[PDB]
Amino acid sequence: GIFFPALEQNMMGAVLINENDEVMFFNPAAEKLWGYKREEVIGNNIDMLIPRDLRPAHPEYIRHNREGGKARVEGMSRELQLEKKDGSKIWTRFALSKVSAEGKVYYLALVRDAS
Amino acid sequence: NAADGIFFPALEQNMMGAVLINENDEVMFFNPAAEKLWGYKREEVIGNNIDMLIPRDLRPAHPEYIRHNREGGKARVEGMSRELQLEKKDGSKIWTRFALSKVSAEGKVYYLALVRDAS
Ligand code: HEM
Ligand code: HEM
Repeated sequence: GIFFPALEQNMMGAVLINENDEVMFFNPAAEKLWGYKREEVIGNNIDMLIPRDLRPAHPEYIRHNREGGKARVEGMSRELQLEKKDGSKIWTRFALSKVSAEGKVYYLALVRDAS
Repeated sequence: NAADGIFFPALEQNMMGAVLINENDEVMFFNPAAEKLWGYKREEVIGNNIDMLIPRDLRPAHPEYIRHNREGGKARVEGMSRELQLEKKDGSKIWTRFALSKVSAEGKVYYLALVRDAS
């Protein structure tokens, strides 16, 4: 269809995760933001895409959002610091969305450069 | 068909509005997030031209913006992200944040504008 090509060729990065926080999607816009190729990210946990200073705390924020039930995600509204592979940091804007797909809970983070 | 997958429900249940148009400038997609931004139902937008979602003061210039990008090619390069004044159905105006993209599929050209509230 036109839905896979739309997110794949989106100017905004697109990081979909499944029920176990495993990255199932990582388009070329997200490859330039994070400095990771899609081969390095797919299958592994979300941990790598989270900054190292926020690594310990972030898994509890995802788990709490799943048990809540709420459709609309109110978190990650203002500018946040994305960390790349090489360690350098750029400012960004996340548009996080809960996605009821395949009888499970997902999360799509649409990211852009807000430098 | 597409609702059984993961990519349709990603854009359909996205917090950002999602307006897709095909090669003939006809809106083939209009999720519930875009229904609240524009004040239009999905039935009022699907099948109709793109100029209905453009503000009336920007209607003279917008058909020539789309036409130029189609003739350009440029080995494909999405476009841009900026803040644009959206005009609703009732006539009121809110400021937003578009994120226009260019998506080649089946040898045709489409455009997905991801919108959110910037007020
Ligand atoms: C640049 C990398 C990221 C950073 C720095 C980051 C940072 C944060 C922070 C600080 C919070 C807690 C604060 C708040 O409510 O805003 C949060 C919440 C959350 N994040 Fe992340 N995040 C990143 C990437 C992601 C990705 C890729 C996903 C999944 C696609 C994700 C999913 C979530 C979820 C589900 C919450 C819970 C929000 C809520 O309870 O409403 N994050 N993030
Ligand atoms: C709130 C309604 C909209 C407004 C006010 C608006 C405004 C504009 C403006 C001002 C430009 C010129 C580019 C610039 O000066 O930055 C433009 C270009 C363009 N617009 Fe719209 N737009 C709207 C909705 C849409 C939608 C929904 C689509 C299709 C999904 C679309 C497709 C395009 C395309 C393909 C271009 C050419 C980009 C370029 O090469 O400059 N517009 N629009």
